[PDB]
Amino acid sequence: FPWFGMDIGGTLVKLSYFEPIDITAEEEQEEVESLKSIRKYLTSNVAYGSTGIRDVHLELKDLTLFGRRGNLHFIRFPTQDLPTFIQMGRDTVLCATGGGAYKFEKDFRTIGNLHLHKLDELDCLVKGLLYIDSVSFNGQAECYYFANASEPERCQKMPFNLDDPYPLLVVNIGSGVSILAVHSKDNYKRVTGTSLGGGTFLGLCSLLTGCESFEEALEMASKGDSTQADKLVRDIYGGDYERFGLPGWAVASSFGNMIYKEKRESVSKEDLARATLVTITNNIGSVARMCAVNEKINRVVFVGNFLRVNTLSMKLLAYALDYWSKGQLKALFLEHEGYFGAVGALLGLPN
Amino acid sequence: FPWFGMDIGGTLVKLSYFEPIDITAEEEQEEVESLKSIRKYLTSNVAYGSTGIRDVHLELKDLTLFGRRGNLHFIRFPTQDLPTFIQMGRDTVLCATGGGAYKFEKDFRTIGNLHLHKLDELDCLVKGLLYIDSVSFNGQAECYYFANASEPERCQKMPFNLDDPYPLLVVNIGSGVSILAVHSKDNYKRVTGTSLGGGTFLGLCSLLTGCESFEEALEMASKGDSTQADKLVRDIYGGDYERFGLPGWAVASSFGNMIYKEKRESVSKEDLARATLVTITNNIGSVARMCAVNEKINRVVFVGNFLRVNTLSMKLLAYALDYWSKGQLKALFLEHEGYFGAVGALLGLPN
Ligand SMILES: Nc1ncnc2c1ncn2[C@@H]1O[C@H](COP(=O)(O)OP(=O)(O)O)[C@@H](O)[C@H]1O
Ligand SMILES: Nc1ncnc2c1ncn2[C@@H]1O[C@H](COP(=O)(O)OP(=O)(O)O)[C@@H](O)[C@H]1O
Ligand SMILES: CCCCCCCNC(=O)CCNC(=O)[C@H](O)C(C)(C)CO
Ligand SMILES: CCCCCCCNC(=O)CCNC(=O)[C@H](O)C(C)(C)CO
Repeated sequence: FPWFGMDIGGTLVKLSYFEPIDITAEEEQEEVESLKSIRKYLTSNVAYGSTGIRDVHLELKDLTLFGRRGNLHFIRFPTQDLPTFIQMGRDTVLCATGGGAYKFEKDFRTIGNLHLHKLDELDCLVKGLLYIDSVSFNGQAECYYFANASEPERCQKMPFNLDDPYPLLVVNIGSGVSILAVHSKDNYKRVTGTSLGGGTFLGLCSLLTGCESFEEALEMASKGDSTQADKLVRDIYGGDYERFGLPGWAVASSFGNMIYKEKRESVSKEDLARATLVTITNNIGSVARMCAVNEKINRVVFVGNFLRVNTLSMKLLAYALDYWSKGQLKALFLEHEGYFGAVGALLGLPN
Repeated sequence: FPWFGMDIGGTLVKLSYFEPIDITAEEEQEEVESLKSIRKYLTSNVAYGSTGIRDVHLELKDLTLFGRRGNLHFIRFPTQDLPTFIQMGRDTVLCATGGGAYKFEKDFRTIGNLHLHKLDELDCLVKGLLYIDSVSFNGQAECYYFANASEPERCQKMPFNLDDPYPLLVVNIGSGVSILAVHSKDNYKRVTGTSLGGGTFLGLCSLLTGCESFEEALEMASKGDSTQADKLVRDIYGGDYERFGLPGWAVASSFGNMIYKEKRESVSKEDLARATLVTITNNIGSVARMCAVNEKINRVVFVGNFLRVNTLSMKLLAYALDYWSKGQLKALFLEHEGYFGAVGALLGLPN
């Protein structure tokens, strides 16, 4: 059977698949036509059905896993569309994590000779993260930060070495947000979380702007000025609030200028998309910053698909952590985005 | 001259005025007609112009302040409308706090023989709070909580004694939010804050629903079901996420069901108003809860006008703190709402 790890989240299904590349002659016969057709379907297409996507650029090549050489592939689709995945399967051991491993268990069981092995969402995240960092992204670093994050003509994505990571704060920004303090490979706690996550960003954006996808929401946002919606400290003070170090440019009240009819009539969709992005991102950064200080952790890794192709949010997080802590905290990011749970699930297979 | 403390905030001006009631005969002559007309205007009307409001129900009677007996009055109006206040004045020592004490300083100076004494916003909050609690609300407690907050047929506003308050966490929810750890009368720090405050509630509500006032936003909210907009843990898991104690009913992603077109078409304005309220309130409660635990403080007092006539938010805060901490934390509230800074300013007069 084929090697999968599946993370069925509240918005997206993440699927990691190990394509073997060391198949001997005696192994190519012994392979059944059903297995050969799944292998070929997966590796010959980068789009599956109407909403499945293979992220070719993330592929890990010539990896050795469980004694075998192969390539590790990364595939996502909407959770919504999982019934089509299951139909395909029925028309193997599946290591499955995320909420949908439980919610859709009965649906997986419609695949006749399928054994579902449920694994914990945050266990898999941490195992996946550490594993991907340990193998590298084809020789390049999996982890990166933004050098000189507080100077935005100078700010640059640069590699960061995670070889002795502990203690690490891990902020997983998906539909919602879990924040973990990882003290060793086997010891971590969920310190806190927030329901104001990626789902809140797109949920509010769609309602405010009429955008119909994540990508369109980011595009509107890129053209927007969040200070049109937001009431700033200088709007209240006429400058800095010196005593408590709040510069005039800091947001006093997110969307707070939208209490005035005149302002609501002059604000653009793009402005509201950007304010939504800024509000959700800064809130998360503010909570992470607080957990870091309280846990005595100076490196904070943000992951999950809220940040996928989202440089606005990543740089804002890097800036916010660096500025407000005067360099004591560093925001870190990982090239494999939101796929760690799926990898972690896959790593559970020999058990 | 008349005794005022004024807190000019990002949304509302709060004005505390001390009406003397022990005026001798030799003092009633010596009083100039201008002073007599301001006194009479203030005390004979409960509405001033089109947007000024006197909160009669909050009046403290027969208070002794600075050697004099009087009644302490509480008055608010939109900051927006401050030019009309100033016109009245010019058409005295003013102790002024909040951001607008700085922003509008030049405007105050148009009142010919006015001395403006600027005081710090959070200094005045703490001084005012402690003072109002120490004098009582006409024999009744200024501070209260919700007894049995986690059982909502049993939940009841009950008086709470603040006679030895320290340490206390103070959450000031106005346009934005400041969170203070108060360790004695003179020693406190601003531990953190959030820009997702009262202004965010009404700002987003107005944009989402077409409501044109705070009160209308609460009224829509009262009729709404926030679980229509919000994606719950049970929507992801099909039940509880047991391992990390997240019951199926907890919000996984605020507004997270609004990523689906079908859902956006079936959701009501009332549902969105309630989801806005729930999202803003729980986020604040979640941050306060975290600061309390980290500061080793078990009483959290929430104040500010976000909570004015807002039992939905107060009970949700009381429930959230009690439930998620298993009784270790108590949410507290204060009868004088958002007026503490204005009182604190007034208390600065003899300096
Ligand atoms: N193609 C996409 N479709 C839907 N959401 C996306 C997409 N790309 C990025 N996102 C963002 O990613 C978030 C989901 O992240 P993910 O880590 O997969 O979490 P979950 O396990 O909750 O699905 C969404 O809330 C959204 O903000
Ligand atoms: N009559 C009102 N007009 C405007 N906002 C109100 C009113 N009543 C309650 N509010 C709420 O009170 C908040 C302002 O609280 P306040 O403590 O006066 O803060 P600030 O000093 O920022 O003005 C608003 O953001 C709103 O949520
Ligand atoms: C004092 C108020 C305290 C309120 C505490 C409840 C806040 N809510 C949360 O932490 C859930 C956030 N969401 C998540 O972690 C994730 O979406 C998962 C559900 C794990 C699925 O990926
Ligand atoms: C790592 C990200 C850290 C981000 C830190 C900035 C967050 N913003 C704030 O705390 C301001 C909230 N607002 C207020 O406190 C009040 O409205 C006042 C401006 C005092 C006027 O009453």
